[PDB]
Amino acid sequence: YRYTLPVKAGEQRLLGELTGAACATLVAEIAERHAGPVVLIAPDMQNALRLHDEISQFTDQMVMNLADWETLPYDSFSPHQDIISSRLSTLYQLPTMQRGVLIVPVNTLMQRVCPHSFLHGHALVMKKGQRLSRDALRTQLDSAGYRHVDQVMEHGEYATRGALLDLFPMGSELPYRLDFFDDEIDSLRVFDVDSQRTLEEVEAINLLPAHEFPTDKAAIELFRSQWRDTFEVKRDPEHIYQQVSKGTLPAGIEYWQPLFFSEPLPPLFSYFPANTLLVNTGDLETSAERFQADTLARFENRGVDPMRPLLPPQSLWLRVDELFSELKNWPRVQLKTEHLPTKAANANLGFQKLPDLAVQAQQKAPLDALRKFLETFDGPVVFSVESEGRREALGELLARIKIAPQRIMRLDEASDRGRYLMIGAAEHGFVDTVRNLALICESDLLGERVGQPVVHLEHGVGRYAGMTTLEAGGITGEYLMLTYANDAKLYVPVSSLHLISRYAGGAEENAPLHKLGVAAELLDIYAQRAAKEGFAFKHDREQYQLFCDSFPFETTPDQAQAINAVLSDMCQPLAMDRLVCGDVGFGKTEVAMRAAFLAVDNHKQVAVLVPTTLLAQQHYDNFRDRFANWPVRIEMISRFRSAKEQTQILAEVAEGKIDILIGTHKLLQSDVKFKDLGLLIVDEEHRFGVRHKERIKAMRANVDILTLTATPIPRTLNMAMSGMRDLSIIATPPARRLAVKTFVREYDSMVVREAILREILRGGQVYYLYNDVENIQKAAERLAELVPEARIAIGHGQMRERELERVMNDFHHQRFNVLVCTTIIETGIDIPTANTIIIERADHFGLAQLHQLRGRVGRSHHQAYAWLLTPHPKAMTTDAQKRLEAIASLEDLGAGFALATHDLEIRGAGELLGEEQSGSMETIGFSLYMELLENAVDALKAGREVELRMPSLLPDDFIPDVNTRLSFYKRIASAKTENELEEIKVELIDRFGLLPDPARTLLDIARLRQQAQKLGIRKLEGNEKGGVIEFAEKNHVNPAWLIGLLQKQPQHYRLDGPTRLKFIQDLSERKTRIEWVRQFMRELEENAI
Repeated sequence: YRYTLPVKAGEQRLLGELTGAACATLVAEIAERHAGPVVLIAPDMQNALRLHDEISQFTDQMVMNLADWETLPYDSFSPHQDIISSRLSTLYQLPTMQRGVLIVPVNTLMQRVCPHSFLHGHALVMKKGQRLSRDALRTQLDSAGYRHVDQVMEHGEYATRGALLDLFPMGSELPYRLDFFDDEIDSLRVFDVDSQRTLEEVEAINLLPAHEFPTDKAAIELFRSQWRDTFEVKRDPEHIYQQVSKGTLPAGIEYWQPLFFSEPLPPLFSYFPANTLLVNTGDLETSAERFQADTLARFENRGVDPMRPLLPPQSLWLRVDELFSELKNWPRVQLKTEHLPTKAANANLGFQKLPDLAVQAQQKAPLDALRKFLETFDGPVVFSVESEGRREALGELLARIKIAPQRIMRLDEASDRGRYLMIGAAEHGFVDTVRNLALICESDLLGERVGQPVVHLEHGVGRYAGMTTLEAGGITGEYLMLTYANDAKLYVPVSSLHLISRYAGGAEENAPLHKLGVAAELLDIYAQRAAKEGFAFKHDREQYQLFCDSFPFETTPDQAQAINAVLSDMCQPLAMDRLVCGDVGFGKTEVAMRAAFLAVDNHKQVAVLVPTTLLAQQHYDNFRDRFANWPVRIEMISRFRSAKEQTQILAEVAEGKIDILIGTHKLLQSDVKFKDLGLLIVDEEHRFGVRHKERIKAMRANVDILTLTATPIPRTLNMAMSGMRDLSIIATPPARRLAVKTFVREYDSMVVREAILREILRGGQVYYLYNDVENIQKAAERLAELVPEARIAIGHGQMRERELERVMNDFHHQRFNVLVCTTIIETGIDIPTANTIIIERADHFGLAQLHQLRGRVGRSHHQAYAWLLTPHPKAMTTDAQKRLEAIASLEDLGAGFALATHDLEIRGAGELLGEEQSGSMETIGFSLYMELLENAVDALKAGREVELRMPSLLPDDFIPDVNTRLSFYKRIASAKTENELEEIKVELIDRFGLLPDPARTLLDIARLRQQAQKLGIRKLEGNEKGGVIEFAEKNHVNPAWLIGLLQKQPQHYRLDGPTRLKFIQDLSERKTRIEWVRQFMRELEENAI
């Protein structure tokens, strides 16, 4: 094609011009026409994973990585032998492979592996008619290195029961049972780890050794001999000599691998088949050198502690000279993104970078660049979307420019004038000018980043109050007198004028003055919701089965049980009030998604409420992905959405066309009116408070409230445990969640650097919580210097939305590892790749907050740490010590509920009938609460703007019971005549006596609104400083008289807009404001036309 392939001893083939996301397609092309393996030598482990997700998009060849030890050179952690099973297995198939791509970083390629005589000397194939005794096979496995257990579940274990020998080989991912008979294998049956029953029978099966070093007694004797040969022995039962002599293995024993063989570990280049074709990326002379330097530095730093000494780095890792001498034994194709000028063994491939394509809502036409680019491109263009739901997010996005991309499976299918789309992890696009093809990825539509007050510094802020003469012991001196708070006079000598500075806050008339030197509403809501019957959802079996099939996991028995309880409760006439309190990351969201699917199948406009914008966006993405194959409309509302589209969303929701609306506190602002609400889902309830939780409940009395959380606030936890609300605990798998490690250390730069470098070398991402927007810029800048290897961004909710959104989006796409963040990431942002969180100052954080932050790491098969940096402990407050010792005391999966029940009964449950969820508060007992609720329910069953910034209500001391209060509210608000308002007033006086000031203000506000409704003033406002009259489209104000008022008092009447009239009045008193407004409106209506 465009270039030949290198087939010789060590010849090179340098290809240039390959832009981003071009090396992947080039590797895919090479692997499809080379009759042999391709070993892709990535320059960095991170990059390797990237290619593993890109090449697999463009080809069908077996693209697989080489599982490296997840630890660090000379670390103190085992490789978690499961990974070892993924490593030996490859090493067994690697000498004999004919087609496929094997991806190795420089870190793993520079490592040395076992001699392969341990591979095909400890590894077996067992057929049906094997004349091998029971004990012979048992000792065979024991010498191989298997562990004798009785409940074999994982890799490298076997169990025996008489004639039933069941072993889990490291060749396959499933165990097998032999069912011996007469010292012969009768059956070779695979049995499940969960059901313990046979699925089928395999004629021949392969098994691999437990570890990468021999473990039998002869191996231990050889290890001891090599140890006494190389190092020196110390009599101490933790020294890794007398610790391996006993029989157990130290933590990081894998770096003492050469001691078990008595033969040098080959460079792994012997493992490649005869004809491989190494494909490079970036450069190796730099990455290999950096890895060698880091390994040598860590060997010198850790070549101490004579107990557990370290081997030379040349006995475990190839020298860079050895690596680059051994790379000359294979042909190589070097993919680099630069213009290679001209020569043989050198080619250029037109892969220009994509033109300026971006989307922005600022202009009238957002897709201007796209619409103009797709018109003037003669060749094909293929969009690349990472997810299936994302495809829709890009399919209706291109519908505005009248283009429907036909989907293709391989890039070769692109016709000449074709707009196509494909799914894969491609990040950036290109313009292959050679065939005039174009690839446009999802990130190529975003672009780049887008009486005078006086201050005296000694004391504070006072009010200048003139000059005075004062005697001071026979000396009369002149002073300037300042009146601080509480009329405390301070006399500054006129000579000392320089400490008297002018106020700088721009609030000369709003400056401070330093000192020198709910039960009813909640009861009624509970009674109303417990009085009537909620919607009885209708459940479809097979149609919901498809939605279940859409889930790419298996619900763990506890998550499935919570799901069943939720659906069973929704399918009842009673209103569902439930809690889903399970530990973080255990699939809590999916239960809510299933409940939402059940509700929306009956057209009930599920409403999701999350206490942060990032949760809103993440749940929007997740819900859109899951519901990417149903006729359900999902929309997000928050401050991120513009003011022009938020109104559109509200109109759509009120119309009844958006069936899922995910929103922050905006959902409770009284302007979010649902057409037909039947399901609410409050996620992370412990960051809302009682008011926000029942605000929506009051409007839709019988809505079914689903409540998800990990650490409930004590009030709602006691409420659930006492039976007021149903409870569902999810403390179980997801399978490969791993026991987030907790370390409570005093702050240290070396600790932070070590943790960040450990995470970076793993390829993950680090959370670095600072939680102070003022100094977060300085903190991130300082961390950038502390760890130059890391890429650092800043993320918090106090910067502009278009910036925070893009920064968080970039963090998803691995554009940087460390993200110095505030507590905005405490609410449940998933980001599976992030598995190390560093809290700079954790002393001042609640147990719930600390556990939630610790729950952000992990979320996957990886081992995740959680460092909680603290100041010097004596400086910490006692409660900080208690909370830190409690949080570090509980490091287990499912511990989020024990911690919640500790935070309750340490802080105590709050007022059950009121606010203040956390605290003793001397709350009323549950027996009393149920009695009052039943009493209110029974009493209710046999039943059934001119705002002036002043209280206008019926106080509790006026009308104790709630139902009477609500009835009179309805009667006053619905009264359409002053006569009926007077009747209500007389009824109030008859039944309760004197009218409090709030009651009289409410009644006269009702009267004023009644007058204004007839007149035409839609919104008459007032504050202490004045007010605004907002007339209607067709008001009844006499124009000539209005102009007369304007020209007689310009200062008190100013038209600012078509219908907004600002009046400025020093309305200090509520009564005076009421009467001034009364007379203003009266003189208005007398002239009404």
